[PDB]
Amino acid sequence: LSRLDKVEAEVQIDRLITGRLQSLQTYVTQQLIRAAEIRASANLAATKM
Amino acid sequence: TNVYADSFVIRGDEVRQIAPGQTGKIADYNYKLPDDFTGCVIAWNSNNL
Repeated sequence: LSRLDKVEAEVQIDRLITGRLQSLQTYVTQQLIRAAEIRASANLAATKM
Repeated sequence: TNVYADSFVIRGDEVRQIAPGQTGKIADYNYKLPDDFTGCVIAWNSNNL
């Protein structure tokens, strides 16, 4: 935003957003998958308990 | 639905300023195309008049 006039900077920030916004879905999807493992391990405990 | 036809006279060098989202004097302090403009820019010389 500082260097460039906005009209071009719009396209730039996309590559940040598209990159970052994607990079969340990567992280989120990992957590979902990883939690689903814990969710399975939790039942194993609750079964043993 | 409803069109706005607005016209003026500028110089043969500054007309490239006359692009929405750009800078330079005519688009800085004189006449401002918006950030989202679908209007057509029609430009010609009237040097003989």
